[PDB]
Amino acid sequence: DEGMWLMQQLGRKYAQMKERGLKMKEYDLYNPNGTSLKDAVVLFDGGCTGEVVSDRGLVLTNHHCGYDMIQAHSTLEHNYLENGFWAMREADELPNKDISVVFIDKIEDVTDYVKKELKAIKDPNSMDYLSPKYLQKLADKKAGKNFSAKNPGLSVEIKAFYGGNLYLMFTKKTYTDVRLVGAPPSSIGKFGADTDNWIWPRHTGDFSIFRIYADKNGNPAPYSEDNVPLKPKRFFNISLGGVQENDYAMIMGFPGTTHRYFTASEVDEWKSIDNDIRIRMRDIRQGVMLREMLADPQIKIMYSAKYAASQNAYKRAIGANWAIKTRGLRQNKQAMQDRLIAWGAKQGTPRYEEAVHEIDATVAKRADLRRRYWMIEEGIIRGIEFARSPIPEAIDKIRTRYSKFANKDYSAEVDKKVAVAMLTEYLKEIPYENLPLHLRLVKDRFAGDVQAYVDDIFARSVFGSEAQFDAFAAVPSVEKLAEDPMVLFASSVFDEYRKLYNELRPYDDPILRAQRTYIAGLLEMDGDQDQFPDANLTLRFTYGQVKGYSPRDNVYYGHQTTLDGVMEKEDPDNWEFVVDPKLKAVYERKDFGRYADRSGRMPVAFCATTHTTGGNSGSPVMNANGELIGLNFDRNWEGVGGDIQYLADYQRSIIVDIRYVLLVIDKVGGCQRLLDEMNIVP
Amino acid sequence: DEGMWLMQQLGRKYAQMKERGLKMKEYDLYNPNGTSLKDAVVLFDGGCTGEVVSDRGLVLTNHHCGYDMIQAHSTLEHNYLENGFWAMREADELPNKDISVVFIDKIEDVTDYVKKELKAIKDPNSMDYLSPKYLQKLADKKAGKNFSAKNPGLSVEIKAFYGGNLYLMFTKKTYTDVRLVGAPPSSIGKFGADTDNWIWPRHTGDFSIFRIYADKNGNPAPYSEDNVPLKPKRFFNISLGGVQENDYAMIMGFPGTTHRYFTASEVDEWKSIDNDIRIRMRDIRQGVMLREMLADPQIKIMYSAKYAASQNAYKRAIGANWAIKTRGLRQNKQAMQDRLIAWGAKQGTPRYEEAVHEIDATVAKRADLRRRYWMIEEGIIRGIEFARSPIPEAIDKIRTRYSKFANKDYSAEVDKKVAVAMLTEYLKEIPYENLPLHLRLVKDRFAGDVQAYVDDIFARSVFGSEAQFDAFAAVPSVEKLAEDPMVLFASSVFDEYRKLYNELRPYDDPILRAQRTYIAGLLEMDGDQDQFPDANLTLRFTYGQVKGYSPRDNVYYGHQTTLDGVMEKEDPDNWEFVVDPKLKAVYERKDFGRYADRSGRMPVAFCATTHTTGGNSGSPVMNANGELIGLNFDRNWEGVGGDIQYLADYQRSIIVDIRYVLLVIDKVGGCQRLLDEMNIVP
Ligand SMILES: [K+]
Ligand SMILES: [K+]
Ligand SMILES: [K+]
Ligand SMILES: [K+]
Repeated sequence: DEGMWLMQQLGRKYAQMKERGLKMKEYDLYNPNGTSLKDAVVLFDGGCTGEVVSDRGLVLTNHHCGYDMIQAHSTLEHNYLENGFWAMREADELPNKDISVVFIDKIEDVTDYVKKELKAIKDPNSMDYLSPKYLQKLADKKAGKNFSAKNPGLSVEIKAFYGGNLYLMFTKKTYTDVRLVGAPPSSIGKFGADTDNWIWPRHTGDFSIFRIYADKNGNPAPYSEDNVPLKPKRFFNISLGGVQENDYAMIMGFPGTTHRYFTASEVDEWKSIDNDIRIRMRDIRQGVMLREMLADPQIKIMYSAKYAASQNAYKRAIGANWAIKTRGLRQNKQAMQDRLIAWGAKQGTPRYEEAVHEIDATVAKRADLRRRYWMIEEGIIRGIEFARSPIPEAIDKIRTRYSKFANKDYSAEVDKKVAVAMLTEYLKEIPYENLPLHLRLVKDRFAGDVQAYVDDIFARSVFGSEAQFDAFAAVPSVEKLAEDPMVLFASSVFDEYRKLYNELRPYDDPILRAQRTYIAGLLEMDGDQDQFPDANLTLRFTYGQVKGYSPRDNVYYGHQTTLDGVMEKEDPDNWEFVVDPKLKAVYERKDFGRYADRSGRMPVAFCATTHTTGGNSGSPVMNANGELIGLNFDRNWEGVGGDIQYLADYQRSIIVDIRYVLLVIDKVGGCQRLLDEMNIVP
Repeated sequence: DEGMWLMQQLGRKYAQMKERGLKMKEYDLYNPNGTSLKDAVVLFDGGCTGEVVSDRGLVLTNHHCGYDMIQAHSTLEHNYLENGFWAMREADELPNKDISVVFIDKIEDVTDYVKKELKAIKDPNSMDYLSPKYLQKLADKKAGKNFSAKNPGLSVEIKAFYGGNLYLMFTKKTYTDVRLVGAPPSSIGKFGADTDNWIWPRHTGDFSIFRIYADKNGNPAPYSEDNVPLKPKRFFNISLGGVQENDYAMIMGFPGTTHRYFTASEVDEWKSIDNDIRIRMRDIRQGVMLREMLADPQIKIMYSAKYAASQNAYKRAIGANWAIKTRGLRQNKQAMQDRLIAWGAKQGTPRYEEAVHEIDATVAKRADLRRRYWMIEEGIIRGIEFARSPIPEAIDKIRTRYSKFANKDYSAEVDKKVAVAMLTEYLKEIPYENLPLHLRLVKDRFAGDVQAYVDDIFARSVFGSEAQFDAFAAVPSVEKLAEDPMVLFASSVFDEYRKLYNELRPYDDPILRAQRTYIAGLLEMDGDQDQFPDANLTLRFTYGQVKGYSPRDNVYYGHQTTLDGVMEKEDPDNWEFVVDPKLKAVYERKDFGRYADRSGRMPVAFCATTHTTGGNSGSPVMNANGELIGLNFDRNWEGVGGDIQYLADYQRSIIVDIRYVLLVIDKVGGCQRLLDEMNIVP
């Protein structure tokens, strides 16, 4: 069900959560002064969520969240990334550089304190009410001096909610000694990673395992051999009971951004500039790359990862544009704004309408700039690799940047072909007068011939090939460098990119100010029960049910995938559909232990109507009694519009069944000590 | 449910059909001496099925069955193919050249008569028992002389069933004055034709309408303005009641070929030679074409139809190979043969085992020939367009064939690129000693360089370009013609193709003889109740239920598609997903008359567990009471293995809901006179 709720809103949502099946007492889920399930959720390394799953500090998160650490410890001698990793004793758990888990020790509503302090600011249009610097100076003041002395490992932060109509202060407890314990092989962790990105059904065992280490008294400590496992205040019990269609499910984690309070005009802008441009440009770029990768095996090797990273946000944009076109997103925001405008007229209060027209007017005014901005960023800055060629003892410094640019995955021939297709589109859309200066040479010097222009850049640039770089220096002429067509291209586009960004930047603030007023209206009118605050990287809960959906006429996706699905998808030639041979043998023997359903089918993943976004990677998924039933890892493309409007009949969180995580730990890892330390319940 | 049953087997299947829901009396469906529903089914123009749907001779069949006739009557002035056609009076119904509908007036079991007559044939290995000539001489003898004089429009034919263990005689009544009445626009008739070939869900309104005209007494007559509508003996009532999940459904029509009695060894051969070769070669050819069509808009125009025709059997082979790999087809045939072999040992009868080993031994022996045959047919004869370049007043005759070969859809550059890829694969697989002679020049004259060889063919052939043809004649040297590299290529490959076909041909007869014995065993052992005779282009019935299925883990396709599905798929830029504007407006207004379900959803198509194959295009689909509920038009790719082994959990007939046909006649055609003449019942 809809929304990413504040902990403070639990009481407002409690009735609704019970209607959907919640059996826990409010206090056991969250409370302000004691121990609750909230104390088992962590913010894992800056973005991801994770969860404490034993009384000795074991932490579960996704495989994609732990990927950097597993990769850091991997060698060709011990390739943990391909094979998995299972530490067979606590002493073999691997420390990690520059890692953190944060617990949210305390949350406090400080809206009154902040609005009082904001009264000193004389200027009515100051943006200090959202300034991270200013809010932290308020935080530090409220926490008193000596705070850090009196509270090992604690810190404070104030954040704005509801466009600056509400402020919370969080007290955070940060551990930096977090050690890798367990990871399945990549074939399991990344099963279908690219082809099935944003797809349900899904068959990925997307998990990894860490442990929080600390001092003898549980205080945060920097890494040392004398640190011991944290004995946490609360950890999750692990359910073996599974899930059924319609079962209650809930998630806590740290969603990043949403846009629930867009006006109709911002929706139109989001479609017609941001999404349309990303779609057109990435389709061009992807289409040339693909053609090259198909034609040449070595180019598939060099480019498949740049190809997949492009497709990631491309797919998201397609899905968002689909919702706009088919699910009524613009109309929903139109109705929200017209409701408040009728209401305000009746209250004799014109400021809500004026705020909506201010937003409208700013979006209208910035239109051509924004379009130019997106065209250049999607078309060139991201789209053409040689846009990031180097710009000027110092030759050795230049060589380093050249080497990074023309690295072992770079093909000058692919880059030229990509550039020709992207610039042809860019030049059709951007008129001569608004071009980055160097691109005026297409008309002026090459008579409209984009292939000739791009050919010339490579023919004469000292960065056009290694021998061209080697011959340049060798015999540096400084002199040649100042006329280099690549350098002048690169400089020229980044100069236009920069100047566009600077002229657009100021248009943000009027919109932000009006949103304060807009959201204040909405909340006065209808209250907060069905108007969640936009996500802002802070702890939130969401609740829903275990449920499939219909993607299109006469097709249904159910709520649960199985191991039978993995084997169906098995392809030993494609690295993303490789099946691990120990998991294959488990399947052949039906060696499922107590983790399969009564009918002998082994669950892999499930989906639910919870409301999640980027930042909910690794989030624990709880059942009606708060026991762990799964780990959140993706969402379906039909639901990406849900950052703007939740879609009950389409949006799903995609979740790894905790029974499958246990299976993999047991039968693939053989890591029995990790099951015995968890509290595994019926 | 399984099988394509003889009319004569209706009594054997009757109990089973009633268990599935049939409420008709046996006699009303089929009987030997009176009127039954069988008298409303026709064999439409040689291959398709159709059905009589009024007391004035209206005939329903598929749009793809009627396509040639609609296309024959179409002009740029009156393009009936794009717009549809609706004759607003009987006098405006269009006659068609060289068309037929055949009714099966009588069927008679003549096995005894034929086995008696076969006793004259002295040679035990004569293939006369399956010879169409010989069986027709028996037919004519049995029908007496003067048969055709005493029976206007009647003819007789004998056919072999069950590998020559059963013979039926049919008396056929043939009408040649069959006029086009009604056709939806192609956008409806062919909605998704290519992209959704062999796909369920499906959204195609695949129907057309004809009328049988005859003399004043209902006798067949050649076309004349004095002919009148046939007043048929039986026609189908049309149901408006629709279908629900699990409803009984049945079909009669004219299935072509099946291979129910394959041995395990024939299954392995079918996979590893016929299907593997068609898959590899067509994937190569398709992959070069696609690359070209993507690169050039004019090449997409010229080649999309050759591209789709290749994909048609390619897709079927993929689906068949999928069933072999995942659905146990080889094992089913192994078990059938080992059952009969244990049985025969117990009967003290070794001839069933010896028959199975004879088949085995023939398949083994022909293996390399068959492989060579398929390689050359898929790789070159079908795969390379210039293999069918011309082979030599007579220059004008040559020019005609050249013009057909190098027509407005032919690209020499595409042809060369295709040829290079196909010959590279062909030459890797076929050793020098077995090559068509001209292809030995790749090794011998061009040092392994297939691009140089193919380039030379085009450089020097008088068929390599129009100017090259024009310059040749002009100045014919005969002399140049006898050395022409294309002519010598063409001749060379057709010579090898021919010689392979001739050496393979004789291997068919031992297999056929052993199948007689093999099937005789199977039928002695288990009887005919669950062992249908292989399809042989004769009238058969099949029964099943209206039911969806699961294609893969966690996905379900339901039993019924709707108009909502058409609109979801709408793409005005792609000709196959164009939605007709009158159907679009109908949808927008929900102008569904009495044709939609109680919930306001308008059905388009449904699927059922009946057992169909090629030749069931246009087959009537009946409900429990024999009323028409739909028109069969395709089957799903998961079920194409069903020609060898029926798959209950996968194989479906794909059927146009008769309520959608009525909707289209009414709201798109405006052809009310066609509804008023039908008998439309609740
Ligand atoms: K994703
Ligand atoms: K987001
Ligand atoms: K088909
Ligand atoms: K067939």
